[PDB]
Amino acid sequence: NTTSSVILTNYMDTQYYGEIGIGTPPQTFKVVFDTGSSNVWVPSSKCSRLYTACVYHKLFDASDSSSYKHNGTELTLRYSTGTVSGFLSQDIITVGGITVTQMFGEVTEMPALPFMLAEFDGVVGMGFIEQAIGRVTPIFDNIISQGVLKEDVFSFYYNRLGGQIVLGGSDPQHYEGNFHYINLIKTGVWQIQMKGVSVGSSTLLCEDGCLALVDTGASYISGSTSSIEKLMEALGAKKRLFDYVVKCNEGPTLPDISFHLGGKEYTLTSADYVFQESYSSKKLCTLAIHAMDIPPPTGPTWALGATFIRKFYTEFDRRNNRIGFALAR
Ligand SMILES: CCCCNC(=O)[C@H](C)C[C@H](O)[C@@H](N)C[C@@H](C)CNC(=O)c1ccccc1OCCCOC
Repeated sequence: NTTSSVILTNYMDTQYYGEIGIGTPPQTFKVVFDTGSSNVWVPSSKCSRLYTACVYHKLFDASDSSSYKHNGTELTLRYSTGTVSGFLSQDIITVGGITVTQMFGEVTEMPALPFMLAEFDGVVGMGFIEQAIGRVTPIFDNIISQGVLKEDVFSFYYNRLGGQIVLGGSDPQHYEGNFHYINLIKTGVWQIQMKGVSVGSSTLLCEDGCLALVDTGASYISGSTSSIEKLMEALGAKKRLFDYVVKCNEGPTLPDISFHLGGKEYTLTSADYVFQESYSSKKLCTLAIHAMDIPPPTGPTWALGATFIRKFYTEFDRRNNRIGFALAR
């Protein structure tokens, strides 16, 4: 009854990831600890060269590890941003301190957009067994089957060390006072119910309730293409191919937005959601909010990612199905 923790790296506020070690001797890999999926996956040595992705990433080759026993099931993972596909294997992942014998997919068809823009290599999901493709007991549920942790919970800090995950606890030197929690909606997904999105100080989006996937594996707040299309229109931002945008001098006047989450209002001012890489006019800055249409059944939902976890430290509490936000630091 212990509390370990993963130091995480921050790349440009859009990508936070960490280290695990698959295999004996350890084969390291950078991975994203994702609360919105539930598989572990690392590119394979079998990943044919044609995947511009696979050739440019660190990749697993069982060949070198005493403990790799194996199974060969094809599994196919349909993340909301692409698909990846490979078979799955057995061996040990040690995730920051804890070693466990895990099933992970070794991927192979691994599509360029977007895996070619990713500094990480794999993904370690931390969602419920309800969406483990292949219905395979997920890494968090194994740290807890050989249960060593203090509380069977974990929390994410994403810095503005790039950030940290704490297994079994909450480093209470990275937040200001007491998480307020929110019990779940479904069980099976880290999704909470959001009742009302506001800008300025009037509810403009989401008045008869909407859903919210809290997703550590996402860079920005995302919303369905309609709703973001109106969110931006009240912010006055402008579209430009990959993202809404507004010219850097107007930055500190774009109004604040407040996600009504559970009991209090999570307010994000423009310094929080705008990449003020220059307060000047003439260049025009990016907004950290994006349209994404997550498909049924998890979605259609807003998904609050890194733009949000960065202002609120987030504790995901398995034991009694609550997520709990507490102000940053
Ligand atoms: C079919 C199994 C998955 C079903 N669930 C889902 O698809 C979720 C709703 C979404 C999923 O959790 C995503 N969060 C997955 C995550 C790996 C998304 N990452 C990427 O798409 C990605 C790719 C390239 C570059 C960046 C990306 O995001 C990484 C952001 C990490 O910084 C925290």
